[PDB]
Amino acid sequence: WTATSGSCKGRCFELQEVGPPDCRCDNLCKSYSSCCHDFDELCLKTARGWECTKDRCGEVRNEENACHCSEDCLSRGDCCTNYQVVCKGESHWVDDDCEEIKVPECPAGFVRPPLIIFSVDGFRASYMKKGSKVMPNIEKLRSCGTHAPYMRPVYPTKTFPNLYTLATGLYPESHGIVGNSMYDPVFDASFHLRGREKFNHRWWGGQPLWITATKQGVRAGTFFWSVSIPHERRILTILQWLSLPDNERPSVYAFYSEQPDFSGHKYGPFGPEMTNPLREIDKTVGQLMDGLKQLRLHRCVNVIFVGDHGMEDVTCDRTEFLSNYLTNVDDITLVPGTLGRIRAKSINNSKYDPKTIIAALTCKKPDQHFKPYMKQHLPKRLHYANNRRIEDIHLLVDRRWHVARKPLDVYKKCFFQGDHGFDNKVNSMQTVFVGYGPTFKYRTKVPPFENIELYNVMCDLLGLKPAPNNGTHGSLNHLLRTNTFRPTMPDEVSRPNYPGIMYLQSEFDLGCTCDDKVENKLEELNKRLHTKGSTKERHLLYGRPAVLYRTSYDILYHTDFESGYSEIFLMPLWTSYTISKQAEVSSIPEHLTNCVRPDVRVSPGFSQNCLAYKNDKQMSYGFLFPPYLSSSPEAKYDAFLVTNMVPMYPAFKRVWAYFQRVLVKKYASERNGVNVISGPIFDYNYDGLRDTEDEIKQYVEGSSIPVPTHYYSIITSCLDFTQPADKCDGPLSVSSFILPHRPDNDESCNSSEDESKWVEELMKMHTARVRDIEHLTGLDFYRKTSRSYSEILTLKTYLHTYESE
Ligand SMILES: *[C@@H]1O[C@H](CO)[C@@H](O[C@@H]2O[C@H](CO)[C@@H](O[C@@H]3O[C@H](CO[C@H]4O[C@H](CO)[C@@H](O)[C@H](O[C@H]5O[C@H](CO)[C@@H](O)[C@H](O)[C@@H]5O[C@H]5O[C@H](CO)[C@@H](O)[C@H](O)[C@@H]5O)[C@@H]4O)[C@@H](O)[C@H](O[C@H]4O[C@H](CO)[C@@H](O)[C@H](O)[C@@H]4O[C@H]4O[C@H](CO)[C@@H](O)[C@H](O)[C@@H]4O)[C@@H]3O)[C@H](O)[C@H]2NC(C)=O)[C@H](O)[C@H]1NC(C)=O
Ligand SMILES: Cc1nnn(Cc2cc(C(F)(F)F)ccc2CCC(=O)N(C)CCOc2ccc(S(N)(=O)=O)cc2)n1
Ligand SMILES: [Ca+2]
Ligand SMILES: [Ca+2]
Ligand SMILES: [K+]
Ligand code: NA
Ligand SMILES: [Zn+2]
Repeated sequence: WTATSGSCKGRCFELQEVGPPDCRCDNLCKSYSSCCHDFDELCLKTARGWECTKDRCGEVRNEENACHCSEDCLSRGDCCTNYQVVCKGESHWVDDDCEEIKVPECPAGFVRPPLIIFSVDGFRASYMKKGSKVMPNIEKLRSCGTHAPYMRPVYPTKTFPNLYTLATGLYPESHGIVGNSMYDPVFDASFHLRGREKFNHRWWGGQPLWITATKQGVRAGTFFWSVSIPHERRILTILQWLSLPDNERPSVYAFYSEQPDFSGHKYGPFGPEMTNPLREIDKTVGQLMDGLKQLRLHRCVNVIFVGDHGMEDVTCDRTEFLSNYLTNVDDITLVPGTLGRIRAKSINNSKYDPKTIIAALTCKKPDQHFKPYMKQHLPKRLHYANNRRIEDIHLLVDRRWHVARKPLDVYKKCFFQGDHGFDNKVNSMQTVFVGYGPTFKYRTKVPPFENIELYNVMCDLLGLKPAPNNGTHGSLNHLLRTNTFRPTMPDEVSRPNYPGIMYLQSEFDLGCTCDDKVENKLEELNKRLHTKGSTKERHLLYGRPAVLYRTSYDILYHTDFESGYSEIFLMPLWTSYTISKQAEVSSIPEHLTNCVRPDVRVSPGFSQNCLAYKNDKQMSYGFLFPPYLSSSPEAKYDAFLVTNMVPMYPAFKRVWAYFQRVLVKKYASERNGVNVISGPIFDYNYDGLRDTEDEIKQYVEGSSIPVPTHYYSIITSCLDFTQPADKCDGPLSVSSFILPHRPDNDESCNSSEDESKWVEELMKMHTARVRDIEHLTGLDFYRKTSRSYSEILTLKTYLHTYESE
């Protein structure tokens, strides 16, 4: 109930929300159906429109007008935005040459440069170039400020998850807004774009920027705008708030536009109808900037122009229907569209079985345009599993397609030509970032980056301490002139043991065999030196990774590779090796096919055994340092040490062997050598974080050998590929992966073919950031380079996406 009898006189767009039943005058009152009776009259004036004209200049103030052109308007803070242009001979901001903003030029009483976030829904990255001719204000922001060629959204590439990620620095699985539509089984409550349940605070986790600000003494504008408030009024409101007394005036503001998304759904991303929405947005930017210039704030305020996600061509005819795959389609609930999420229609149906649903949706039609996953099997880069609002069964939909339950769902709702939501590496989903102001750099292009990083930067811009988030603070320091955040590397928690030869061969009863009994002071000293670390400089190029948790592990050195061997998990945490451009691939010799050798530096008690693999009919093994890339026949024996062995399902060995035998040499050839760090990952609870020993759900049968959920590799070389990876003077180049350790290749519909036709495609799907691997392992890489730490942080957040431009 609302007592709409109260009044908005002197309260229009008040910043403090009043409580029911008292009536509201804030920028969301329309959305709650709670505005006072005179809100439209007082707060949504439209008379005479939004622009001064020559005949209005110096007029007698009429308080009815939407904006003013009277002499007093500048002191009142309520001129139309083009007042000084029309009435005082000034230029539009867009017509002024850009001039570097080396220091804030702020009026007296300003404690810090304000931040204005100008957010645009559905603004596809390529609009910045494709639309540049009709967007002059935006193009001036872009060219004169700091810009990225694109900014990567979060998955799913929907509006609410992305805007809340921008605001919090959190993945959707952590902030809780995992879709525009959601069911929470604990609450037994549904969230929708339309309706009142979304207003309940229990949905919204983490701490958004406006709360972070307020908690730390920095006043914020209200970020949200009811749809019926025209854009011109949103801009005038912001400019009026900026004219508040010092003690009342906010330091951070947002503008939101529902365009170009609204038209893009109707017309497709490049429909000829899209030019006009782009022009209108540019006009709005121009109003803001002219308005700021009038207030002498255009060289004081930091402006961020940012989007939530892009827009793809999608039409009704490109719809897959689950009714063409499932016998039982009435027994499921589907969240449909550009992603699918499936759960049981009834929790009382004991015949519901996810395994049967997954199998019925797997590789059934030759051109099938979606792929089913249990959520824990989704690419780790999506960070889309650790929330009870995310259904166990997920459908990843191909770009340009939809999934629906039945045909009647699609003609009882054609119309639309655009949509979004797909995998966040898809080029059409990419969006925009421009920063302009005293704190941003001048005429600077920065590489693409993820929207999860911006919360930290916005905090930097306002002098706030960020709440805990998924950004990597410092990785965006290169966007900033000042206010950089200078982190220190984390302290190493566990120091390594460096074992020597401590065990005789006969102390081992592992059930392993090897034909290695064939035998010199020249060369014996030389191999002892290899075991003491004499080649380590060649193979450990960026220092040893640091272990950031308490554990017991050994550094093991070899001619061709170095490893950090966990006594607790009975395998390496990491294995590091360098392959030059000139390296040769060789075979596993016949006489070594089933060779596994005890490691006399490591106790039988802290070793794997071959008998467990013999007895586990489902599980085989592979090697972290590949025997195919040994430097010599004698060095190859090291690759068959029990301390280099890891548990691998036969189906996965197909993938791993092809990576090791073919792809590593290919990358070394293409990149002028590579350094490879490979290892296991354990994430049985799919939280993106390293499992403890007591979280492990599967072991090699009858043993204490844990089974990894994933295998990673980090592949590093010189950005300047004219220098070899082992003699690189400058910036680095990286690509990495986190491959799911699955007992089948059902993910890959073409896996019956030669690995040349499917393995690399699998690997591209499971591309990762070094930072993702850090979270999953508790390791900290690149500790010893010649590079700036912030540069290394940028490198750790890089994602190799495999998309063209
Ligand atoms: C991305 O960045 C984020 C932010 O840094 C990372 O998320 C953090 O990860 C930590 C570990 O997973 C986690 O720490 C836990 O906090 C628990 C207290 O949590 C509440 O308070 C905080 C602070 O205000 C708040 O932020 C939390 O918010 C979550 O929950 C609400 C719902 O109430 C949601 O609205 C909100 O969206 C958010 O949900 C998300 O996180 C939760 C987990 O907290 C998930 O379950 C959701 O799916 C969703 O992803 C909370 O309101 C604290 O109780 C935990 O302590 C247990 O574990 C420690 C281990 O040190 C153990 O010693 C303790 O004994 C304790 O165990 C006991 O409880 C167990 C479970 O009931 C039980 O099994 C035991 O037997 C014990 O009784 C823990 O410290 C931190 O909360 C989140 N924060 C956020 C914002 O998500 C994220 O990891 C990063 N991602 C990556 C990939 O790097
Ligand atoms: C989602 C989301 N997450 N964070 N924001 C705010 C925001 C952030 C940012 C960021 F700076 F981060 F880029 C920019 C702009 C906004 C405002 C968006 C807005 O104005 N829209 C989308 C129309 C009304 O939307 C409502 C949504 C919920 C309620 S609620 N909570 O009352 O149910 C009301 C209105 N929106
Ligand atoms: Ca959107
Ligand atoms: Ca985990
Ligand atoms: K076996
Ligand atoms: Na297959
Ligand atoms: Zn949309």
